[PDB]
Amino acid sequence: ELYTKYARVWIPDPEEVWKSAELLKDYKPKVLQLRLEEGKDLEYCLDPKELPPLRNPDILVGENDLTALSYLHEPAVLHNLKVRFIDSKLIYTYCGIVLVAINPYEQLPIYGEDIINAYSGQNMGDMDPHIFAVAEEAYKQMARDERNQSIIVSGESGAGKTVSAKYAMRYFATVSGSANVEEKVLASNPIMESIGNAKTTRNDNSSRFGKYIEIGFDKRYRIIGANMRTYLLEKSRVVFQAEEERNYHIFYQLCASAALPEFKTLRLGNANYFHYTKQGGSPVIDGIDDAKEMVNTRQACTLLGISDSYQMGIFRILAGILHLGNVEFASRDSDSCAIPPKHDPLTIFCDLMGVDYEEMAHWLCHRKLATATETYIKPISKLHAINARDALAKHIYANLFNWIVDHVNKALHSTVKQHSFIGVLDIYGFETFEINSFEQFCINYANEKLQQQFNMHVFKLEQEEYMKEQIPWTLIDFYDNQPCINLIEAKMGVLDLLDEECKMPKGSDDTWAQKLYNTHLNKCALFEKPRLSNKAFIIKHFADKVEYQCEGFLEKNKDTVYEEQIKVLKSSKKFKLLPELFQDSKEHKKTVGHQFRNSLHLLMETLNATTPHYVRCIKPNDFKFPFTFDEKRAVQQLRACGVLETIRISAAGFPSRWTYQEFFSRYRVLMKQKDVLSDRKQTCKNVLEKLILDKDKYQFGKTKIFFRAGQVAYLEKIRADKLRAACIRIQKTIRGWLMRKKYMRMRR
Amino acid sequence: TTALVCDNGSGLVKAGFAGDDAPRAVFPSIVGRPRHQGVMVGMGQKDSYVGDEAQSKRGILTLKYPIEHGIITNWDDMEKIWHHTFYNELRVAPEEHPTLLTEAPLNPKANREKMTQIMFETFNVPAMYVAIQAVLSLYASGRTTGIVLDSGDGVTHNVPIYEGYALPHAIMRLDLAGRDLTDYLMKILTERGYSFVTTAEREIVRDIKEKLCYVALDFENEMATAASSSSLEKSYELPDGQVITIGNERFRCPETLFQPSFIGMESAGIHETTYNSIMKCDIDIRKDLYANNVMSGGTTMYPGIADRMQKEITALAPSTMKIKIIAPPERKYSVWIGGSILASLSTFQQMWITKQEYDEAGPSIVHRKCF
Amino acid sequence: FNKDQLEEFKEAFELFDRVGDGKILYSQCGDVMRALGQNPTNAEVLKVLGNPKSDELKSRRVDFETFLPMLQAVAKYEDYLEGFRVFDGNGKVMGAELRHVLTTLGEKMTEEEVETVLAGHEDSNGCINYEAFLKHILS
Ligand SMILES: C/C1=C\[C@H](C)C[C@H](C)OC(=O)C[C@H](c2ccc(O)cc2)NC(=O)[C@@H](Cc2c(Br)[nH]c3ccccc23)N(C)C(=O)[C@H](C)NC(=O)[C@@H](C)C1
Ligand SMILES: Nc1ncnc2c1ncn2[C@@H]1O[C@H](COP(=O)(O)OP(=O)(O)O)[C@@H](O)[C@H]1O
Ligand SMILES: [Mg+2]
Repeated sequence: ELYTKYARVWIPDPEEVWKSAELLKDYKPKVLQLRLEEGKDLEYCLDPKELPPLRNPDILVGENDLTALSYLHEPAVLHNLKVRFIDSKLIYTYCGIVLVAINPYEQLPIYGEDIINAYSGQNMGDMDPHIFAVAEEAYKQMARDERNQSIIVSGESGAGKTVSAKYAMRYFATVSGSANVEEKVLASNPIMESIGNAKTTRNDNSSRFGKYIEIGFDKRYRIIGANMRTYLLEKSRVVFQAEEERNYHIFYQLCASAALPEFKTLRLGNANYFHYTKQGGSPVIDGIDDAKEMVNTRQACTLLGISDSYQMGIFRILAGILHLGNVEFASRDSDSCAIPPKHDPLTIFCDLMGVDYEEMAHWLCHRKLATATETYIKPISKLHAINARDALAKHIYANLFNWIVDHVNKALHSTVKQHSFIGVLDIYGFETFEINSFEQFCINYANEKLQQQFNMHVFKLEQEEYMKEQIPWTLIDFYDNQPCINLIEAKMGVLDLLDEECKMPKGSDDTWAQKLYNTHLNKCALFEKPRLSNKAFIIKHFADKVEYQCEGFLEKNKDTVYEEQIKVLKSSKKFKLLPELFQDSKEHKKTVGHQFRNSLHLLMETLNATTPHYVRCIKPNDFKFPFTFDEKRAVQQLRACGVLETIRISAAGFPSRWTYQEFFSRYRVLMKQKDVLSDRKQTCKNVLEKLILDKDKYQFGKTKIFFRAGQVAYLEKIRADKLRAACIRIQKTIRGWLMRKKYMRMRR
Repeated sequence: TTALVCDNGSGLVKAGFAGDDAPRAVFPSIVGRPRHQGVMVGMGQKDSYVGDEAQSKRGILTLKYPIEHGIITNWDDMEKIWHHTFYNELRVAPEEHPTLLTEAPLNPKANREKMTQIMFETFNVPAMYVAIQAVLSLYASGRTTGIVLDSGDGVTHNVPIYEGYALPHAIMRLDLAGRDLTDYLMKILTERGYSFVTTAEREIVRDIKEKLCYVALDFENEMATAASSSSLEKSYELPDGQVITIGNERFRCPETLFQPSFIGMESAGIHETTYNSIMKCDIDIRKDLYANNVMSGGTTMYPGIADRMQKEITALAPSTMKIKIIAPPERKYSVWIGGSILASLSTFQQMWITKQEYDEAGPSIVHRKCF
Repeated sequence: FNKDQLEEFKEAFELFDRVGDGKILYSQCGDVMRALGQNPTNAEVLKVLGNPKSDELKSRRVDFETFLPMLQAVAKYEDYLEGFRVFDGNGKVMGAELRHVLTTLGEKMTEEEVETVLAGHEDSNGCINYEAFLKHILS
């Protein structure tokens, strides 16, 4: 077998996720005699059955493409990235069609202008990987064919998705021949950060939405302009946070400026005074001045041509949402409530918005039914009043966000008709915490859909390459996460039962969980129950299993916005913006899970129109050190980006391809002169058919040999054996001949 | 596809799409035929009228009600009323949409058999179900425990429910009604000299009963009050513009619900059948039934019926045990609202009767699946 | 080995005796075997020596009589040609590649040994006729 003395293996180690070892005696069927670098010697158990991951030869290590490696497993990937990053400082790397970008915190020269002119024209493999190589592969495919192109970027927001997008746009501008997309797009970033980013337990300044920039090209492929869209915004954060989280930065940037005179009308308090900001208990981010960020947000708005009249509108509405949060109900009787007399938060909310106090106080505590002929004003429980108030806050914020994006687009658009576009998606990756909740559940469902699109695109490209090389395409094996997506989204899926439990009377998180267990517990292999609890469930995702706690779900999922409360706000006359938000039914009834599932189907329609290109970003250390690579953090990030699962899917197929001359050169050391022949293709067919016994392992394409995983490492080892033995024989002959001459000299 | 939700009764038909907040089509459920020789030529004489048309024309017509006491008692007129409901008044073809149908409990089985047979054969509805009115009132009022009292035109029935289980032995049914209150109102109104004989006059009496009756909080005290004083006495305008004045009688009319002995039945009133239904339930649940009494259907709309019920049950029930009456203002429609909620649920989509199951089993399937 | 062979070998052995006690070191056993016409690998030499430890390999001394069975045991071209054709197919070998493999793979030799055997054998391109070099080192 492949395990021999003088072979190298990876052993699992808790301090650094894998450690290298050498095998001291050849294996024969329950212990291995293992050398190390950490001391010479160690004794290592085999386990009931297992062999360690076997280590690739050092010709393949440090290749520009992880799927050049003959063994594909977590140790090889982690090592190969570490040696490229630490030794050569090559941050970019490839895996299949994906570009992995490892973020140095240090700045680099490599983005500099000349290289733009160097990459342009070059086919994707002909140059070492760099973000420009993907930017060209899009620009070239757009010019070559009708289709728009998309670039898709994933990872924890620290990982540097924005820097990758920024450089992609510089590539487009500089090759295309430009005006003022780049300066404007980078000018928008502080606004979209302030209103769309959030602070999460694992990460400060997380971005809770997917943001899409459509760069527009003329029929001459000159950059016209750009268009922005936003998807998947999580509304629930506005009303509710877990411990040690904040809702969107803008509320804290607004409260931090409460002293300033233009804000004084808002009567803003200390950031933990209000009900929406205080719940996380975490007002100050370490190492940020919020008041300074407010000034940067305003100046970015001014630079995008939102006049100061509207900026004071925006902050007026946000202070409105904060004051609305403090409104507090007393129950009269178990199915009725009212607001107490002259309640100070409601009075300030009515002053800030203009709506007359009696009408808000009336509508917050009642709802209106109407048949066409008759109308009933009906009281509602204190709980329903709270759910309606929070639904009104979420509805205001979601429309304010959509409005600010419509104005940014008004600055970014330009009049010339867009001939085709290239669209660069910054999204979040797969996400798991000690505690997982409706937010994580929606993020993971979005990532399952994106991962499905990626798997189908890779499978299409590989089918086309197999048909190109005259191989049977029926060999290639397709791996389909549709069974999980059907678990989450199909009828009597998790989301559909959550929506049912919202409306069913006396609904609760316990009765929801019980409906899950009845519906799925042993019917679907992907759904599992944690043994020691009844308030949680486990979904086997693409990447990993994830426990989700039930305790949040129904409280967060509910929206219903009572139509009269909007009609009251819409009637207000004091200022332009508040009527302007709500301008254009069934949608008011929809739950947050259903609005999310619709937004994700729009995103998938937008991407399906387009040919993708992928970037992954990984954050190499937890503490922003300039080049330290922490193999624990990088392993976690590589799992969360699905790179390891991509490599698993690839390793099943034929990952490794050789051109007949390049093969023939390397293995001419093995080949015998009788086998050498006037047709190298036939020569290699003969030699290979002898060297590796089972023809199932390899295929002959028209111009390329394909090999299953490991076979190239096997050939490299037999090559090293033959060359070693030949070297030993010549060395012993030369050593003998010289010492024998010294013997003859003593004889003479 | 949104299921239809249709709620038949004596009196109004209520229909609309599932997931709507309130019913889209509401109209009194009448089939009318002309009873005079048509003299004019080119009049456009029409074989029969349905719903609002029969109300407008009514002076020319005999009005018949095809449902008495929750039983469909001539199937041709009922099939006309469904035809009018789907085609004229909702304007949606039934071959597209599941349908949900509503019935009073403890009805004859043939009423469910025929109602399903007509839905599958004559409208080709792809799937149908039949719910109990009282169960649906609990979905509408937002509960899984309570004793529902639901009284419309036709049937009055109590159904106790406890955490989502019915208690079939405790179901009670009574035939006091908006309708028998109307016939009593005519028979007492005669005592002041006003005689409403024909069916189109009965519709006037029904409108007097809606506008002017109210349930006396204490009966003999208001009888003495009306004897002593005009102050209780109030007046109304018939369609031709004559005025009529009605006195103590206007509270006397809705009281027969509390004392059926007035119309001539012996079975006790809705308070005592509510109490007797609770008493037939086992002793551990009873606190929660007293905590929730849910009223439903139009005959519980009278001003003061909620307070008269709370007082009169409290007098019957043990003194410590808190009695509460839950009378939501919408309660005339709550059987439809409950049907809307139920038809919208995802779990229910399993539970429709489907056309294949009907073709396999024949129309008896309804008894097995529905209740 | 016969008496004549034993006499020639003993004389040679005594020429390699650098201490005068009529003995060699274990570490010299391989040297004597190669000086006597054997071409053992380092592994074979250590094996016939009994895989001695460093201390006795460097300081324990053995006379001819104990050495002899080991010499016997060790004692008991086309592969050489193909082995050289490994490093070629015009019958030449780069001097750099042969130097690298002889100094970095197998039982590594010193650069000076390789220079000594290679002196005068490379042409202006730095190419070695390996059939001639092989005959030379086998002579
Ligand atoms: C002579 C008798 C019965 C009948 C005349 C005998 C005939 C033979 O029975 C039928 O089959 C006819 C019919 C009927 C109608 C439709 C149908 O698909 C099947 C049967 N059912 C009726 O007329 C019911 C309707 C009804 C009232 Br209100 N509440 C009820 C509560 C529950 C159930 C049903 C009802 N009805 C008025 C009676 O029973 C009356 C009160 N019964 C009597 O006075 C006694 C002395 C027996
Ligand atoms: N405000 C009201 N007060 C008293 N009775 C009413 C009122 N509105 C309707 N009704 C009566 O209630 C009956 C209709 O009840 P309803 O439950 O709506 O019928 P259905 O049984 O078809 O649902 C009719 O007798 C009608 O006259
Ligand atoms: Mg009814």
